[PDB]
Amino acid sequence: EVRTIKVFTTVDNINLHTQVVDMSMTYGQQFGPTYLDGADVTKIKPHNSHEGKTFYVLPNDDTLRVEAFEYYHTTDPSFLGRYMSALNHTKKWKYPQVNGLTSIKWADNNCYLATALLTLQQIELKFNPPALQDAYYRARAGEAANFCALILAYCNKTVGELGDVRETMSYLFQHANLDSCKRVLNVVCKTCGQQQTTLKGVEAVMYMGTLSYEQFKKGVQIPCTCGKQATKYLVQQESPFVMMSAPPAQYELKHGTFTCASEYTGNYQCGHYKHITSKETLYCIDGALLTKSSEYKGPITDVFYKENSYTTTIK
Ligand SMILES: O=C(N/N=C/c1ccc[nH]1)c1cc(O)c(O)c(O)c1
Ligand SMILES: [Cl-]
Ligand SMILES: [Zn+2]
Repeated sequence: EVRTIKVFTTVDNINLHTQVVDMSMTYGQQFGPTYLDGADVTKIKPHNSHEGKTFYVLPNDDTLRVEAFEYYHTTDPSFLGRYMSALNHTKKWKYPQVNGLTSIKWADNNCYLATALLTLQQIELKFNPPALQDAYYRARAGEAANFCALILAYCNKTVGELGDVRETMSYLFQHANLDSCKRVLNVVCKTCGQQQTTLKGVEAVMYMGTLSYEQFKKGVQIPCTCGKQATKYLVQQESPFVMMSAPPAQYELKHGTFTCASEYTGNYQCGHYKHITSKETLYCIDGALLTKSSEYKGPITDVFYKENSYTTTIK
């Protein structure tokens, strides 16, 4: 007896492609690598309950290649497999609402993702790939599994791998529309004079070296090619936020002077992030956990600030 069922294949879970599969052969023998809501069914034969269901496959014809690129803005051949592998885990995570924001219950070293997700919900940012647009909308509503799996895939991190928040934000920002963002800096050395530089896009909203936006405006000390220490300060800023990052160090966060921040306790190869948000008071969100305080001091590694347009007064 020959037995078949109808299923649909997809790369973006929107555009469906009708298929007829032989129930005596595995999905892999018929489609190549195949996934059912994240689960790898490549070595599995069709079941009756599969009729009418949607399966992800790899982009193995030109139609799927175009659909995949338009949705994800990547042509990495291993992307869909990494996204599905992550999703099979992230769909089992829990996403509690904590102080009005979608968080993530701790699992699989996902603290860096929780902090990143909580941060995104407090800054003005639009994603460019439809995959991220669609999944971020769902994440804001509380169903963040597909968004978290996409972050992992885009960042080339597997579930359980230790992650860095600054690096993760850099990747997400690279897939965001920051074309309107502009930064002008000036650098003064007593021996070499001045040099002004203009930064755009991701480099216009991120800085590595100090956590304090105010000190960035007053001036920070850096090396120069001659051997002297030069001073760098912010001349002009056009962006809806800025992100200031530094190696973790004890730092005091004062209510009302920042938007949110990331706290890291541990060492290079192992640690834990928490999220601090400045609202009516200071709330510390640690996955599902919530505490509050009027003051905060801790090992801070990233601080986010509101912005619109800033121009210096330094002459
Ligand atoms: O993140 C930064 N660049 N990102 C690059 C990238 C490519 C793909 C993913 N990320 C970055 C670079 C700098 O030179 C900074 O001075 C800085 O603050 C940030
Ligand atoms: Cl978006
Ligand atoms: Zn110099």
